[PDB]
Amino acid sequence: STDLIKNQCVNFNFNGLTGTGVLTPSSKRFQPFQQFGRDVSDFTDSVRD
Amino acid sequence: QYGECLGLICAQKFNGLTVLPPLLTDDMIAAYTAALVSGT
Amino acid sequence: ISQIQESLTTTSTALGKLQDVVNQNAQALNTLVKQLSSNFGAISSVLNDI
Amino acid sequence: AKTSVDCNMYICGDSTECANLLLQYGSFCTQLNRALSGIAAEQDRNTREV
Amino acid sequence: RCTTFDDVQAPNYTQHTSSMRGVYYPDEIFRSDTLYLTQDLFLPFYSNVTGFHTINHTFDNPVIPFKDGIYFAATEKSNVVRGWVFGSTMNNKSQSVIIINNSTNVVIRACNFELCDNPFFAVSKPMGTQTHTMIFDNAFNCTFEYISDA
Amino acid sequence: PKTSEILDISPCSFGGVSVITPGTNASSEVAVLYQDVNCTDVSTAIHADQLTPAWRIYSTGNNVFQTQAGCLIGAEHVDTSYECDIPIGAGICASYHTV
Ligand SMILES: *[C@@H]1O[C@H](CO[C@@H]2O[C@@H](C)[C@@H](O)[C@@H](O)[C@@H]2O)[C@@H](O[C@@H]2O[C@H](CO)[C@@H](O)[C@H](O)[C@H]2NC(C)=O)[C@H](O)[C@H]1NC(C)=O
Ligand SMILES: *[C@@H]1O[C@H](CO)[C@@H](O[C@@H]2O[C@H](CO)[C@@H](O)[C@H](O)[C@H]2NC(C)=O)[C@H](O)[C@H]1NC(C)=O
Ligand SMILES: *[C@@H]1O[C@H](CO)[C@@H](O[C@@H]2O[C@H](CO)[C@@H](O)[C@H](O)[C@H]2NC(C)=O)[C@H](O)[C@H]1NC(C)=O
Ligand SMILES: *[C@@H]1O[C@H](CO)[C@@H](O)[C@H](O)[C@H]1NC(C)=O
Ligand SMILES: *[C@@H]1O[C@H](CO)[C@@H](O)[C@H](O)[C@H]1NC(C)=O
Repeated sequence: STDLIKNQCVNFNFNGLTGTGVLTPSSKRFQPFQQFGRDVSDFTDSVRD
Repeated sequence: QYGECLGLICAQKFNGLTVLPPLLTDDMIAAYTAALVSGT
Repeated sequence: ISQIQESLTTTSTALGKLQDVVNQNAQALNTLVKQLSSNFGAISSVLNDI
Repeated sequence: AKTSVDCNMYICGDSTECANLLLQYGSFCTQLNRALSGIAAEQDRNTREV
Repeated sequence: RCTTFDDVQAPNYTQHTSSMRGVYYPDEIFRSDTLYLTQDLFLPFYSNVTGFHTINHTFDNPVIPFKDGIYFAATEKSNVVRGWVFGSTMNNKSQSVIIINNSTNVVIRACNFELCDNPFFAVSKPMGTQTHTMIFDNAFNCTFEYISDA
Repeated sequence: PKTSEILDISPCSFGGVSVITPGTNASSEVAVLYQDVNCTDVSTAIHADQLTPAWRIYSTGNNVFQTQAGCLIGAEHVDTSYECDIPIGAGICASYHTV
């Protein structure tokens, strides 16, 4: 593993999910049985570290 | 050819094509035209 | 001018034309977005998954 | 003319095996029906306007 | 040895509208501020339900068919219902499972049970203590067991 | 083959269904239009659950009416004329109004 690199365009591989983006802190409130969030068009929108 | 019923025996063919009727019937249209000629 | 002002204050339907323009454009974009979830016979709709 | 069409009889007709394949394309003919119904309503408006 | 309650009345099944109850989370994935359309097994609104009741001599323990899935709801003042039993033949011929809210520890098992015809927990009025658990005479070919925390 | 009779073939009835409603806030009343069908076939197919889609709860009351575009279920005919609110077809018009 590595440390996080917030606020910069980076490759990310959180847990078998791959892409590129800008990581930032969030104000989501996940339930203890939810690990991912999705938008319309089935794009991943947020993740639990 | 296509399904339609004019009268009202309605028949339908396997191609699934259909023709809808107009709202204003021909005697209502002819009453508008006779009202225009009358008033004018 | 007073009566037209009260009418505009209470009516909703009078601007249906402009409203239809906005709704037509928005609906069109919504459809183009929704088409991404289709499968077209692929094993999955998710590109990065494949 | 103000004609109308039914998607499933024309493309797939009686069979169910074909309908389970046409399902993979989603909403397409339904927006088609939405369009052809708009043309039908327009014809009535044209005659009432004239 | 099983104890059979004599003089028990036959039940009087009662009908009630279920209204809108029974919705549950379809999937784990998070979503927000959106309307989602999905197909799954659900309890249709305003469907009718078969009510049951234990009062005085009356005592109803009737085998109910499962129809590949059931809703369930109970109204209890002092833990009257302790759980369920799922099986197909319940006569030394098919695997059965027991779920019970045993006061000391929740127990889930999936083994041949040969469950007693009238399984029950025995209690004493003034002490408020449990004395017997006449649920199953024996158990063989047992392949599954679980115990929750104390 | 057995008797050398000559027999025609023709399809089982099909068409579109569409729903007429006043505003949801005003009321929850609906009327259903079955397009280009004689009511005898749809009534004889609603009964004994031969139609599809199959509602869980509905009923064809005594209110059945026949039009050239098809027949309406759940609307009451009236022997009076007014200005159109919702056009149906062939001269038939609908509205939501006092009994
Ligand atoms: C409730 O169950 C507990 C625990 O389940 C027991 O062990 C299971 C493997 C199975 O054999 C069940 O049928 C048993 O009832 C019972 O407490 C156990 O008691 C025994 C001695 O009889 C002891 O050796 C175990 O350690 C206990 N298990 C614990 C403490 O978790 C208990 O008697 C049952 N009834 C009541 C009223 O509590
Ligand atoms: C598993 O389910 C099947 C079917 O649901 C059960 O088979 C039925 O058994 C009864 C026993 O009398 C027959 O009368 C039925 O005809 C069978 N088929 C159906 C569709 O009901 C089978 O019993 C179940 N498994 C066990 C172990 O009981
Ligand atoms: C489950 O199996 C046991 C053992 O096969 C059954 O116990 C038998 O019961 C009969 C009459 O009830 C006795 O004649 C046998 O001697 C018993 N067998 C043994 C080994 O003691 C038991 O009855 C079965 N369960 C049910 C519900 O019938
Ligand atoms: C609801 O009542 C219907 C009859 O209208 C019956 O067929 C059905 O079994 C009932 N549902 C139950 C008992 O769950
Ligand atoms: C357990 O099952 C085996 C076969 O699966 C059987 O031979 C044996 O008799 C069973 N144990 C008993 C009945 O105690």
